[PDB]
Amino acid sequence: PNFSGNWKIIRSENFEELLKVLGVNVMLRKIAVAAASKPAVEIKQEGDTFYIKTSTTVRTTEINFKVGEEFEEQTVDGRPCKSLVKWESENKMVCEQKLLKGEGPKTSWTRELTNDGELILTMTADDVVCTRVYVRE
Ligand SMILES: CC1(C)CCC(C)(C)c2nc(C#Cc3ccc(C(=O)O)cc3)cnc21
Repeated sequence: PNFSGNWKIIRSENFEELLKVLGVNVMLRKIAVAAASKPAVEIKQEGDTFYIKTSTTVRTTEINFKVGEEFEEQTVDGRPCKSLVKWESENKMVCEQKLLKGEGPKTSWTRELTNDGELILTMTADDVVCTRVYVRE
């Protein structure tokens, strides 16, 4: 089961609502929402080892992880966090995050590969769930 590829977005819901729960300044939220409408997502997968680059004109993130092993990244609001990804099923990985400092809403994410050429990202903050769907470019 192979997440590798260059992905572009087709659907998004609750991205703005997610940033709102995390308390992102309303002006920065409006910029992020604009940027997030047109991302380029590059995934390189070798077994359980992943590289994910999410590029927009405003902000680019790169994460490196191995399913089952602790790593560090940022929350979607830009706060350093400790992360752990596990397989929920053959096609779906789930990630729990803990802030390195401070408190804030409980955040997590999932990535799922469908049988019809889609990649589904969810990102959660307390009980706001953002769902983003991508297809290969
Ligand atoms: C205004 C500024 C610089 C700073 C505030 C935050 C919220 C950190 C920010 N976030 C984004 C984004 C995004 C994004 C795109 C795509 C995806 C995806 O996975 O498709 C996720 C997040 C942009 N700009 C900002």
